[PDB]
Amino acid sequence: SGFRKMAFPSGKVEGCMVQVTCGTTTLNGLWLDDVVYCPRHVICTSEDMLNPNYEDLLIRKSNHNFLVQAGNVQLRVIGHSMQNCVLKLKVDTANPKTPKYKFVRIQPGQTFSVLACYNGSPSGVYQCAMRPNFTIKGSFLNGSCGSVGFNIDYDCVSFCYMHHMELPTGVHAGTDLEGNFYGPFVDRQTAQAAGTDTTITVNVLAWLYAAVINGDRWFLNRFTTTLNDFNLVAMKYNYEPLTQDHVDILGPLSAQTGIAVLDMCASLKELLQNGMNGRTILGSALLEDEFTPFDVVRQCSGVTFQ
Amino acid sequence: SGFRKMAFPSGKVEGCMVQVTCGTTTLNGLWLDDVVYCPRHVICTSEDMLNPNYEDLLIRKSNHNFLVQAGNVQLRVIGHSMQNCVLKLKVDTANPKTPKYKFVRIQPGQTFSVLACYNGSPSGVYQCAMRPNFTIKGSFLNGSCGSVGFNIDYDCVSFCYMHHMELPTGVHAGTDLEGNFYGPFVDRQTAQAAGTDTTITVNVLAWLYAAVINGDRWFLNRFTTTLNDFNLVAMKYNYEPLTQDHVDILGPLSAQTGIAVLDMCASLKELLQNGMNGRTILGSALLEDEFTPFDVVRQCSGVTFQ
Repeated sequence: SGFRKMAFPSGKVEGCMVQVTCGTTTLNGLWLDDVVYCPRHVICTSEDMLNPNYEDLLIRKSNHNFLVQAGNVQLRVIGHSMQNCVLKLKVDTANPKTPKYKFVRIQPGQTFSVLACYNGSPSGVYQCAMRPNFTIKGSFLNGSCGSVGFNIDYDCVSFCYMHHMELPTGVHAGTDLEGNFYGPFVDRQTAQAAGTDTTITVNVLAWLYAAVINGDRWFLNRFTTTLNDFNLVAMKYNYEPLTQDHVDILGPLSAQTGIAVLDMCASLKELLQNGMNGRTILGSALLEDEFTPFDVVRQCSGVTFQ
Repeated sequence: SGFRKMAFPSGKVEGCMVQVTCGTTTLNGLWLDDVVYCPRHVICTSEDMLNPNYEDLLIRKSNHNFLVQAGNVQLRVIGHSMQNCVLKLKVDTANPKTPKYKFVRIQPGQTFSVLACYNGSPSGVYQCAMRPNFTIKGSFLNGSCGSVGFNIDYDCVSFCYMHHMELPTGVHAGTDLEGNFYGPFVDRQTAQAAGTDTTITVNVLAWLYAAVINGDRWFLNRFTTTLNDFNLVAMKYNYEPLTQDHVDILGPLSAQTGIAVLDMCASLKELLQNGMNGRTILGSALLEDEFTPFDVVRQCSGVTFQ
């Protein structure tokens, strides 16, 4: 029993992190077989970041201007290429720790693990969600750019995120591994607005089912409701609307607990309109939205990986 | 900026996890150089667990009754020994992934990372604290016994915990790596009471400093107080008393923020006697006690490891 915000084991990712230096700035890169991926603003100083012309800056640099280091071993850059916001540095050695991997673009509301790194060396791992406004609420200090987010299918590592920027509001923004930003952001030190953030309703419902599985049942109410009527209430409290696709996804949890999805929505509706009144659920005084329905099934059934 | 409950990178531990089978029961073991460590109740069936005589049971077993497997490779047991609640299985091969390691016994209120495993295979990693009543509030399913807790000094892995039992109340109990239980517990399926749990006051104070560092300052109050007067209030709300040793430990955080330790205690005292009144701190509606002062300095300064 019990429920924790669990991250994926990081071993397959640790062996791929390198340090990349181009001038004064140093950040992290990802070393898969014979290519190193890192944010393109590694070629910028602090002055350039205010208004950078990346094509013009890249032309000023050469292969020998990039120093790639893994622990105490140096890598020689044999070629360089810019793919939209990522730099691809081709080196002479294939990484002998390269895992079975995949590049994927995730959707908002999905979760993943972040390996926070400094100077190419890992500091810690934590689990987070992609917000509906395409930001992440992370923990990044100076020099952590290039840290990656990932999921693990049993033997395959799916890389989904590379960290680039801290916005002036203190939230974080980045790209997929093809270098396309999540959200409307650009890699420039200018004021940038993120949209209104909303709570991920299908994730809250999955977490309520996890609460039931673990014995927290006081919130199971006396009512039911319709999907159209639930969404009306949810729109008032900045919750995202529920679709039939979300109901289908919650099917397995409904069958395990004996509680229909629309019945659980009735309990949630009452939670929103009246609060939790000084009581808790799974140790929390707030409603939690960074577990997906798949996260709950994984943790409650103990799936393992390579 | 930002603050997350961060676990240590797990790579050095993943390479040490094995599966141990003795009859029907299968659980996890820890493979360091030529020894495998696992809970001794691996030799028990469900019937034996109600009233086991471990010495008598162990004599019935032989070296060939233990099957040790790492992935798809089998290990041959060359000898067996019981050290108090752990079994030490000597095998014929030294683990070539053995890291620099140490065995340590931690004190209540200290934190560590848990690598949750099933059938010798890792499922996830999370950070937790040892409660003052020597339990842990974890996430363990059937077959997770033998999972270990650890900290990482830069190049050294300090193993501090092995999971053994889920108590009938749903909290978890285990031993250090010499097989001595934390707390008053025994490895028998009988009702066992854990003491009153208390909140770890020095950890709450460290987390308030982290809140200030990240810009949450609304709780900084108008008062000060004395250590004797603070402890009187803290004893009423089931907080552990503060000592001068705890004040000395908080020194660096006080110097970074300009806020004396006793002044922060005055803010905490007011938080306890009046609540947080529907507001949050670092995203939480409850006071958090699973970050140590060292955890806060590590995360706010970005120390890295091997």
